[PDB]
Amino acid sequence: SVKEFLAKAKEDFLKKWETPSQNTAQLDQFDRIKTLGTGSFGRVMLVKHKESGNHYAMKILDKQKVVKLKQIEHTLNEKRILQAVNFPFLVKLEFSFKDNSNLYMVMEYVAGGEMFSHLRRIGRFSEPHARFYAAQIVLTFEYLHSLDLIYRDLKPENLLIDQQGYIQVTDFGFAKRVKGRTWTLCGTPEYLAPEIILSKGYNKAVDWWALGVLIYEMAAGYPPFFADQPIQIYEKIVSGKVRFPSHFSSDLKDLLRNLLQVDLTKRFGNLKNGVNDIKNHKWFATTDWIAIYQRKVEAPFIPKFKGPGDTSNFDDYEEEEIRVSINEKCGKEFTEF
Amino acid sequence: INRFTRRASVCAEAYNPDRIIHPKTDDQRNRLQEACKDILLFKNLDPEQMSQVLDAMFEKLVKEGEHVIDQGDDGDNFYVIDRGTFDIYVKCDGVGRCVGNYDNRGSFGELALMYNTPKAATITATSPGALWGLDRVTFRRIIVKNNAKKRKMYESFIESLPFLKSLEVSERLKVVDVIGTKVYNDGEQIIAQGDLADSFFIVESGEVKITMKVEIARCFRGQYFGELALVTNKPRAASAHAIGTVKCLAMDVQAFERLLGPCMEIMKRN
Repeated sequence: SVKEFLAKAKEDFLKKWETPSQNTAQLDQFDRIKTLGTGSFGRVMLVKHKESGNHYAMKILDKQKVVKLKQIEHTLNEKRILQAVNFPFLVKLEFSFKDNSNLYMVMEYVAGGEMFSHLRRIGRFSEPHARFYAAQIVLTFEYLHSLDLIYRDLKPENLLIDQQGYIQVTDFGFAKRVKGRTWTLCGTPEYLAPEIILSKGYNKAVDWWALGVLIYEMAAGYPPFFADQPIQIYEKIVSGKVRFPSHFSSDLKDLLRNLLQVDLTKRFGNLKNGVNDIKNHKWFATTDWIAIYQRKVEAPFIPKFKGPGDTSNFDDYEEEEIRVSINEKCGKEFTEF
Repeated sequence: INRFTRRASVCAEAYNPDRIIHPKTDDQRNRLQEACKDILLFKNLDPEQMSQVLDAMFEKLVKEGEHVIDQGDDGDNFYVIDRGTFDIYVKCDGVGRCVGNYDNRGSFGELALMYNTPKAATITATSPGALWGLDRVTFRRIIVKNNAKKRKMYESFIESLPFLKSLEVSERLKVVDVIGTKVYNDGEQIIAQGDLADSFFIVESGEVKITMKVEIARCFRGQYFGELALVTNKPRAASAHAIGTVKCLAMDVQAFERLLGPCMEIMKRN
């Protein structure tokens, strides 16, 4: 029933992929409210739908910066991929449009805040707590990969908690459709797999690596590779030597040496039985994979939701204007957006 | 805590792989190689990648007093000292410090070879000197375009194998990812009769003499040997020896079966 589920899913995907969606709204249709997060490549903004009152998280990219940073293709990847995929644990795209100065992507607003905030505020998650989330990632990666989509930026900052306490994945800037091997060095320094660091070429094995880092950091409260200087972090990653905290259960440690495997002939996810090596693994023995998919399990944690546009669960940022120049920039470069 | 500081995403420039040389003396080349061999991004490079990387490194001359790099600039270059003395300087809150110095050797900026990285220090020539530099995008193209060349297609070596002719494209790329390399000197014994059938081999360059008792097979570029390790675990029937200097690809069959299952199950297919 899983083998067929993906078949229907690959069908639905290929249809939206080839015949895509465009200019489904405009800026003057929403009211800006607060900045919800900013980063290396773009900022997200709470917005309210002027006519229906609905709330949304709107990603804003600046066409000039994207062109300077040599990341045009990544932007087109994100919008194309977002318009075509569909899964319980992916934040859905609702509208996209551009103007003279910016691209815009209006997502579902997930009000529970970043897993990063919550995990740093608590220190660490109990193994069952962490297991609950890890499962959603295992399922989400299975879905993406069967469409030949890799994600490439798994980390607590990119995982949002909804009101049911489940996860939504949010920043697709690095996601790409890869049949063979791809070559861009990108991700988050702590979460980079060896073969990305050394430019060997890669495809889906790097997401599973990343999951090992993620699982480790949820249950321990800090990632497995850390240091003063980035280079030393990479030296540790390429080494692959990992120390486990003493409270890691032996079952957990076993999963993590199999995920955090520098050797591709041994990394879980990349072998004969693919993802089943992980799903059948004993740390996950207590997981009802259909129940997780169907959202029928009690979350170990539910955020406090005070009201439709409430931003309690998000940090506060210096609010910049959304400026739109009377001159159109980089029109040719983004005609496809 | 600054346990609450997010970890920013990072990203080098796009390059889809689907030529100038900077002259330098023999001794400059050895010393330049020397200073690079422990640095992560150079450590594991095959000899020819390395050679391409040294080739690319350009001469930068400095006059006493000149700023080689300035704090917060120069985010894309890596530098090795050939020659001269240098002061290192960091400005803080605050305050401008001399935090150390270089005496005719030293390197800096290797992180810039991965993605843009504003230099953490100003560095000033305190004598007349010379360095070797390396741009990130130059570095990347050399490496990526070289791995692309080794990988599709030396996928081409693999697909010519009768035992493996029925692999799918993606299964074949899994073997491309992990297949190892081995180099042998004239008359080295690659395989001994009687030994474990651990792995099979493809000749990349040079020539291999297969013998038994004397001569059975001669192996040269594109040919495989030891390939029965894929279908039976029984001990080596023959013996392989390197004629002159020989380079082979080499694949552990047990690694092969972790990735793909038994080779025979592949041969069965229709």
